[PDB]
Formats: sequence, structure tokens, C-alpha cells
Amino acid sequence: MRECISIHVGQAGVQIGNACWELYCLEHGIQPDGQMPSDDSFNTFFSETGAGKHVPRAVFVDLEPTVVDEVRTGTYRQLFHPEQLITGKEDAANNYARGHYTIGKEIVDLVLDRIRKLADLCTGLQGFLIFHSFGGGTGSGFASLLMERLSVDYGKKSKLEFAIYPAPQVSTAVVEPYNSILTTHTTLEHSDCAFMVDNEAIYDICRRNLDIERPTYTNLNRLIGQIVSSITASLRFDGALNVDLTEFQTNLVPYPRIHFPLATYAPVISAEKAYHEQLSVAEITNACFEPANQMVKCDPRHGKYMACCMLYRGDVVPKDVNAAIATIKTKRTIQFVDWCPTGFKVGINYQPPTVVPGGDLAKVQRAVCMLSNTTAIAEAWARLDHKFDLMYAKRAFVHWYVGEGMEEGEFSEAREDLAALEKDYEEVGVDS
Amino acid sequence: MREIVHLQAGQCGNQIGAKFWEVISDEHGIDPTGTYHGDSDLQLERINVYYNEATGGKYVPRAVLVDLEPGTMDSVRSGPFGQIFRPDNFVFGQSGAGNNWAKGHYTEGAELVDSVLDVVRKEAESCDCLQGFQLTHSLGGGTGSGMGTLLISKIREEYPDRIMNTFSVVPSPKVSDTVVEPYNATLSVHQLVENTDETYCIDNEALYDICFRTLKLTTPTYGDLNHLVSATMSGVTTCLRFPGQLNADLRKLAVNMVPFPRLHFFMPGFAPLTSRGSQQYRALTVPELTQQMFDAKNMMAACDPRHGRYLTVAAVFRGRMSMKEVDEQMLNVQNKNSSYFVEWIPNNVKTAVCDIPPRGLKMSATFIGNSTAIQELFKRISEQFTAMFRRKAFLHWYTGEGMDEMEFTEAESNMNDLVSEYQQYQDATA
Amino acid sequence: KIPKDDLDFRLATLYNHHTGAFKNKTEILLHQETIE
Amino acid sequence: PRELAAIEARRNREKERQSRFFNVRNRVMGVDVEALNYQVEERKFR
Amino acid sequence: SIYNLIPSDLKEPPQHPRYTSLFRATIKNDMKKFKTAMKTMGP
Amino acid sequence: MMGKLPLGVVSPYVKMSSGGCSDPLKFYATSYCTAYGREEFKPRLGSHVGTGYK
Ligand SMILES: Nc1nc2c(ncn2[C@@H]2O[C@H](COP(=O)(O)OP(=O)(O)OP(=O)(O)O)[C@@H](O)[C@H]2O)c(=O)[nH]1
Ligand SMILES: Nc1nc2c(ncn2[C@@H]2O[C@H](COP(=O)(O)OP(=O)(O)O)[C@@H](O)[C@H]2O)c(=O)[nH]1
Ligand SMILES: [Mg+2]
Repeated sequence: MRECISIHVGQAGVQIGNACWELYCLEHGIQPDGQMPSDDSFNTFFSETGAGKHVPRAVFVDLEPTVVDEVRTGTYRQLFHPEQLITGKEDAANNYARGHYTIGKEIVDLVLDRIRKLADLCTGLQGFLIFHSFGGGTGSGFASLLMERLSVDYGKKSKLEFAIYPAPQVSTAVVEPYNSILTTHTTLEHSDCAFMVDNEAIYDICRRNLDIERPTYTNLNRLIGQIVSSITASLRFDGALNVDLTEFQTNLVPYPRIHFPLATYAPVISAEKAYHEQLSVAEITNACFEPANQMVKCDPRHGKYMACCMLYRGDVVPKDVNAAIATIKTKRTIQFVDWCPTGFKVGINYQPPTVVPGGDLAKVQRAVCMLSNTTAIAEAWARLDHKFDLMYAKRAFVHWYVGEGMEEGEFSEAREDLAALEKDYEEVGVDS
Repeated sequence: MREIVHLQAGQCGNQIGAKFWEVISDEHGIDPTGTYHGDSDLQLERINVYYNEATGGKYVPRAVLVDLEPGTMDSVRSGPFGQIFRPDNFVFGQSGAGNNWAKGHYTEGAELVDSVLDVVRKEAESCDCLQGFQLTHSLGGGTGSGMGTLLISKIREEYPDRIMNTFSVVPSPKVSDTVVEPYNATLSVHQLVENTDETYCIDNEALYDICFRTLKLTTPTYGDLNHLVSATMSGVTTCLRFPGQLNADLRKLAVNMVPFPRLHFFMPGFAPLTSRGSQQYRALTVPELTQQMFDAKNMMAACDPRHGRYLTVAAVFRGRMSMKEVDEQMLNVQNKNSSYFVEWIPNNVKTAVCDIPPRGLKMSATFIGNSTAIQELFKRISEQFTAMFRRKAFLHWYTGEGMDEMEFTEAESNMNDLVSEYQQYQDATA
Repeated sequence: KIPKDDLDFRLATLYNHHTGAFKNKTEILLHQETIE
Repeated sequence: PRELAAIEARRNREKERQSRFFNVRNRVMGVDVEALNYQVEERKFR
Repeated sequence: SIYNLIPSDLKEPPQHPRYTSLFRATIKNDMKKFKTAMKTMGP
Repeated sequence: MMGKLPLGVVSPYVKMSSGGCSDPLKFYATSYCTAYGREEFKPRLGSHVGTGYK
């Protein structure tokens, strides 16, 4: 049966799982203890025990206790296996190098068991969901090495990637470009899909749409939970056109070097604003193409779509979806590559999105998610190349990474790999 | 877990850290007897970072009080939190230095080094995974500026990887309280430039300034000065002890602040230093916090960053806030003042939050900034040392201890190496 | 050399039971691919 | 037992599905006004 | 053989300069969009 | 408490420590607790086994 194991890495990874796993518990009726008060829709994430109780298929990792230490104390202390949440003594401390060669290697071995022990409990594994961050060391370094071993251990399984890309203007770190340029090799030859999402765009969307003038990370994690929920909504509950993880990989990736879609979710409105606006299938799918609602700070109007994956959910009908598809095609603002005359893969699900008390979104009878592989993303890396280049020229912060025990030649090589990848995306933008 | 051994040297070191252990006792809800009387459960969750468990439910600070004279230790014991320290940590000798760097470093401290190493190694072994040590001293004395550096040089050889912080007190130009001040200062900073991970430059004349300017205190005693310094020391490791939405440690702050190994000198500041006239007319909100943060008057050094270029800026926040305003207001200072930040490092500011504010307060932050304006301190010490070293003045005291004259040459050549290398980073093209 | 099972995962660790004494979990599971 | 329970669950679920779907008004345009009102009040309280 | 025992010449190319992004000049133009001198701290 | 502890291990204080106050008005309230705090919920210690002869 379809099952997915989540491999949350780092503080960003740990905190996102707090929003995700509370969302899945409330979706299926899991009480915070883990026991039903009341068919097997929960087998994609949970597993049954000898006591008649459900345990998620998650593995929380961090290189410092206090982020995960709280989870062992709060309301879900009795929901997750006390060994499922692995911590450390010393952290990478915003350093890909320490988390890749020195501190991580002590705890690569331990997590690779609980990955395996959660794997044998599953019969047919569908994929691995990986949450990490490009900025910090542990979410970049130890995250990178665990894919290197996961690649040669699980050569056929699907490894999905949700990650925080370093933002073009704001950030919480100065040393953050060095990790970002060097992590890209691991998510290039050791991943199957990638969903780099940026905090400023979620910051922009939350203020403009959700009326929240002053958000925090919980207001950001909740939308990330909605996107992953939409992807797996086909698996957990039935659908008119159920789309598994293998299907949307097929109709998004033209070439193995091109596995960087962009995510979009709609509608995201407050109840007062949802009070004075009807939400139809056409309305939300027009909002899925607004550059003000893209979750990456790039404008798709500067590029062209090569592949677009659809995911509707709620009270939707195939008659209206085909109506909304036709109108979008008749829009010269939206461009398409020459060799893709039909670029749509539509998924329909019954169950409407569930709402969380203490949340922000209104309860809506229908929604839509968007996974469009566009070539406008190649501008995001070009910004990173410039900032990395003007830092690397005078050789700043190199003493930290080299003195750890990594060779300085890997710095230049890593810059070349992104340089080669950027050229590949622009060649697709060329039309015959 | 993640433990710190608080070193201590000299009258400045003992008097500063006497206040420091009180303010962290209040943060952790510990009575002068030493027992736990707090109410929140997080007040004792990471207490092992500093405190050591004793039988009967008591706690002993992991301090090592060192001074060549037994004088101030009587006053230390006679303080309000006097007997919280276990007596075996008090290490002392017969005859002090008398503001003589030579006697402390060579002829008298070399007898006292072995005993201190015994206590330090005893505390070092007890903790499982110690992050590092922490030394408070003054550069204008004989012991903290003297043997206080010899403790630094020995321990670095024993433990290379551990972090060593130094909340040093540098002498001030306008009013000095020691006449051989530049002799000890120019020869102690050579010890820092080779063996130190970070140093925070705290100057008293700035501290005397802030009390009148931002607090309007008619009679600020040295207790109010020492509490002002100790609020900074808590603010760097608050994220170490208490959980946060976005956390940081000493090492996380270490990596992002030194671009090159020669540069580990900063100028700190404390945000909610609010005056007793201004609490009535105020609105506690985060732009007002970062407004007072970056005002150069709020620095506790004798250098003006408006004269130089900010290399990297740290902002360690305390309290529960909304981070959008934290990211926006940092960006506003980043771009509105372009010329004070270096061009080859984009996003020169690092931010960190700690959920729990200081006790009795709602919002706070502390600032650590690496600036090229600190080179105005070194040249000033260099000239004041050279002019005193031209005529062989006050030198018979030092060379009579057996030191040759040549270390003064290399201590000032290394020092003038730093100012030239600092200058080239200021005038550098992107 | 693909483990394909938890038992065969722990069956390839470098920890001689006779010599190795009083270790924790991470010391029990140590792999040559990790020590690379 | 659960095998036939699944059949009955699909049964009443498809019946309520046709009841909600066939009303074109609620299918193309539908909000739970009481739920929106409740969350509006909760937001105001917060 | 007698001809493979003869040492053989080896020439290898150093490749070519890496790809430069098309938006790089736009980025360099945008680097000074909002930055201002001593507007808040002062001179 | 004074032990060295293995690598992935709960600290002795936090093996049993209670979280901060869930109510935003009271001090020592964490962001996690204010985001997900439920005072009126004591988790049942559900556990059951057996069933051999059946
Ligand atoms: N979107 C989002 N990003 C987060 C969140 N928490 C942390 N981050 C990102 O994580 C990056 C830094 O890494 P952290 O997650 O804080 O910590 P880490 O990944 O374990 O790396 P280290 O701090 O070195 O241990 C920052 O750039 C943040 O953007 C979150 O809740 N939401
Ligand atoms: N900030 C601060 N500085 C102090 C205090 N007490 C002494 N100092 C400084 O310490 C210097 C003299 O230190 P000294 O007693 O000679 O240190 P020692 O030789 O190591 O014992 C003076 O320049 C003072 O400015 C204090 O309580 N607070
Ligand atoms: Mg981290």
C-alpha cells in the first residue's frame, strides 16, 4: 500500500513537521495521543501498533538538542517515538563543511537505521519526503551526505525535496551563499524533484492576502503544509483522477537535469475577504498564474512554461477544469515552449482542504495547487552567483571551511556546476 | 551537554563577574544560598551550561576566581551573592603586580599558573562536552592584563578547538587611571591577536557616557557600570540556554563574524537602555529597538563606526516578536546607509532570536559588530606606547624582571601590522 | 552490498562484540562507508 | 466486516456527493457561512 | 610493441570560460536600486 | 543527571519537564506553546497486548 517516510532535517525541517504532522493528525482524526476515538486512509503516513494505535513514519534530525528537545515536552510528546527524534551535542553552526565532514559523520550511521527500520515496516514504499534548508549547515551539510547514501541505498525510490532557498535580499546569515552554491551538487545528481521555496514570497503573500500584517514562522510553515497535503491528497483519499508521485514526475521533467518546478497554492484569503468573493474553478486557476502569488521571487512572464502539473481538490468537476484550461491557453501573456503543445496533467480529489483552529485561511469548499516547470527560475541562481562571486574573490570566510578539512578547489568546481546548469535552462528557452 | 567555564582575573575581572553571576542567578531563579526557587520549568532546563550540581539540591557556578592579591576576594565574599561560589575555586597568592605586566606574566604569575590549571582542568573534565571558556579582565592592570593572558596562552595549547571569549576592558584616551597603561596594553593585545577566538572591547569612558545619556543617573557607581557589562555577557549566550524560533550559539556567532583570523575585535551595545524620563513617553516596538541599537552613542567602545566600514553586524534578540519586522528593519539600516557597510559582503547582518526576554522586561536585543573603526584604538595605543618607549621611560621596572627589550619591538610591530592590514580591508574595491 | 533489510544493515557494522565494551548505539553501528 | 463497511461508506458518501454536486449553485459557488462567521469572531477575539 | 614503447605526446585542452548568465548585467544595474549614503546614521 | 549520555538521548530534566504556559498573557510562554497549546487535554497512556489462545 502507498506509504511515505519523511526525513525532516534541521530547524527549518523540524518546525515544518510541527505544522505538517499536526495537519495530518487533524485531517484523519488522530488525537494528540495518537489514538482514534472512532478505510485505511492513514496508512500512507501512519502505522499500526500492538496497542491499536497509530505512529507516523517520520524521522526528525538536528545537530542541536533544544529545537527538538521541546517536541519531547509539548502536547505531542506522546505521539512520536522517543528514538525517532535524533539530536546532537554540537551543531554545524552555519557551516556546510562541519556538517558534511566532521560532526555529521558521527550521526549518519544512526539515522540510516531508523530510515531502514521505518522502511521495512512499510511494504510498498512510494517515496521519501525530505525537508531541509539551504542556509544553515546541518540542513545543507548533513542533509547533503544523507542523500549521497540514500542514493546508493535506495536507487529506485523517489526522493522529493522541499527546501528553503536563500532569499535575494533578506536573510538570517552572512555565510549563507557558500552553503547554497555548494549544496546544489547534491540536489542535482541525487534528487528526483525539488521545490526551492523562498521566505520573502510567502512574506509577501501573507501580508497582501491573509491580512496578517505581522507574521512569524508558524504563519509560514502552515502554507508549506498545505502544499505537501495537496500532493499526497491523491494517495490518502480517492479521486476522479488520482495522481501518484510517479505520474507527476513523468509529466513535469523533460530532461534529468531539469527537475526544478515551482509551487503555487490558491485560494489564500481571509474570511472577511472570502465573505465578498465567490470562488470558482476559473477564479482560483487565474490566481495560480499571477506572479504576485508565485512562491519564488521570479516572474514566469520573463520565461516560458515547459510543463505544468495541476492538482485540484474539493468540490470540483472535470467539466469546469477543461473550461478553465481552455481560457488559460488563450492568453498571450502565458507562453509555452515550442515542443510542448499540451502541457497539462490534471488531478482531481474529493476531500476539501481541512482547516486548523488557530489558523489563518478560511474554510473553502474548493482549491487548487500548481506545479509549473518554467525557465524563469534560472534568474534566481544568477543572483546567487553574483553574490557568491563578489565574496569568493577576496577569499572571505574560506579559513573556516578549509581548516575544517575540505579542499579549496571544491569551491570553484561548485560554482561551475551551477554555471553549467544555468546554461542548460537557457537553451530550453531557445525556440527553433 | 554544552558547558562554559567562566574564567576570572584581576580586580576588574572579579568585580565584573561578581555582578555577572548575580544577574544569571536571577535569570535562573537561584537564591543567594544556592537553591532553586524559580517558578517556570524552563528556568531549570539548560542550567547545566554554567551551574554544577551539588548535593542537597544546590548549584555551584563553574567559576575560577584568580587574582594575585587576596584583597578583592574579601569584598567578593562580602557581597550579596558572596558565598554562592565554592571556596576551593578561589586561587590567589601573596604579592601582586602593582600594575606591572612583567611581574604578573613572568616572575609571580608563573608560580600561580600551575594551581589555576588544576582547578580549570578539574572543571573542564567534569562537564561532558564543553563549548569553551570565558575570561573577563582589564588591559590596564597587572594581573588580568598580565598572568590573565598567560592563562589564555597555556589553555589554547591544551584545548585548541574550544572557543575562548574575552570581555576585555581596554584603556581610555581621555582619562587614564594607570601611567604604565600603554606598556601593558600594547603587550597584552599581542597575546590576544595570536590566542583568542573573540574579544569584546569595552571602554569605561563610553560606559560613563551611556549612564548619563540614555539613563540619566546622577551617581552611577561601578556597580551600575558592571551590571551594564554583565547584561551584554548574558545576551550572547541567552540563545544558548533558552529556546528560540531562530537560535544561535557562540560558535554560530563566531563563524559569521571573523572573515579572516586576524580580526576578532568588536564593539557591543544593549538595546532597551531606557531613561527614567523617557519611559513615560515611549512605545516599545521593534523599529524603536533597532533605532537605538545602531545609534553610535549606544556603543560601549571609544571608536565611532561612522568613521569606518562595518564588516559584519550581529543582532541577538530577546523576547517574542514578529520576524517580518525583524527582517525589514535590518534591511532598512542595510540600504539607507550604504557607505558604512563593505561592498564585497552582501547582507552584512546576522540575526538571531531568543524567545524568553530578560526577567522583568518584554523586549530587548544585543548588538555585536566588527568594524574597521576599531583600528583607531590600536594606533592610539601605539603612539602612546611609542612616545613612552622612545626615551626608555618606565622601562627599568620591566627589564629588571629579566625581559629583554626586543618583545616591545615585536609587540608593536605586530600591532602596527594589524592596523595596516585593517586599513587595506577598509579601502578595498568590489 | 545492498542491505535490503534492517538485520543485514546492522549485520555489516564494524563492532567486534568481544573487544568493544560499554558503547552506545552510534558506536555499535559504525560503517566503512561512513568512515570513508 | 470492514470490507462491507467500506461499501456502505462509499454508498452514503456517493449519495451525499450527488446531493452536494447536483445543486449547480452550491457546486460552482459555495461557502459555509456559519463557519466563516465563527472564524471571523475567533479572529476578532484574538 | 616497439612503437607503443615509444613515449607518446599528450595534449589536453583547458576547456573554455564558464557560462555567464543573461541577466547578470541587469543584476549589476539593480545593485544600486535603493542603497543610499549616510541617510540614517549620518555623517 | 551527571551522566555522559549517549548521542540521541533526552536530557534528564526534559525527560519530565513541563512546558511553558500556553496562555499568551502569562510570562515564559514559548512560541511553540502559543501555537499549539491545549491545557484541557491529559493524554491517556493507551497500551494493550495479548490474545494468544484466541
Ligand atoms: N521558511 C522557513 N525557514 C526557516 C525556518 N526555520 C529556519 N529557517 C531557515 O533556516 C536557515 C538556517 O538554518 P536553520 O534551520 O535555522 O538551522 P539549521 O538548518 O539546522 O542549520 P544550523 O543553524 O547551522 O544548525 C535560515 O536561513 C532560515 O531561513 C522556518 O520555520 N521557516
Ligand atoms: N568596568 C569596570 N572596570 C573596572 C572595575 N574595577 C576596575 N576596573 C578597571 O580596571 C583597571 C585597573 O585594574 P586592576 O585592578 O589593576 O586589574 P589587575 O591588575 O588585573 O588586578 C582600571 O583601568 C579600571 O578601569 C569595575 O568594577 N568595572
Ligand atoms: Mg540550525
